[PDB]
Amino acid sequence: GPLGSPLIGEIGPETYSDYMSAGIPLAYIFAETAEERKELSDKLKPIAEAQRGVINFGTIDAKAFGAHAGNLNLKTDKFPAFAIQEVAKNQKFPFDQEKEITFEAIKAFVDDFVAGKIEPSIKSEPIPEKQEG
Repeated sequence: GPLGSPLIGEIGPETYSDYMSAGIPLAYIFAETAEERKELSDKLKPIAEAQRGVINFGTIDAKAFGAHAGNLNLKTDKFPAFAIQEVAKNQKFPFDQEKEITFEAIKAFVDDFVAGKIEPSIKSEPIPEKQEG
């Protein structure tokens, strides 16, 4: 059957819902780059192999479905945008689009995320005047 999707693969209209139904955080690798896409995802292969049962690693086209990068946070204005969507916390722990996606960079990031060090970079969550109780 079509069950048991490649947890590290490409995110598309079929697969995104599965990663979202997995219950575990989804690492959205938006990439408008078709050339270095291979390299980008190639560093992503081992770093995600390390977390192949805990994070959904999906590479998504940032040119066709790139709008989604900032439906979660990013400005969609720059080079591949690595965005970690929480399927549990609904949070979005995304990486810079203007930094560098390497093996180490992403590894360190996802590591620092899953450990609990990465925090919501923005996300409008207002602090209103509350009362005593």
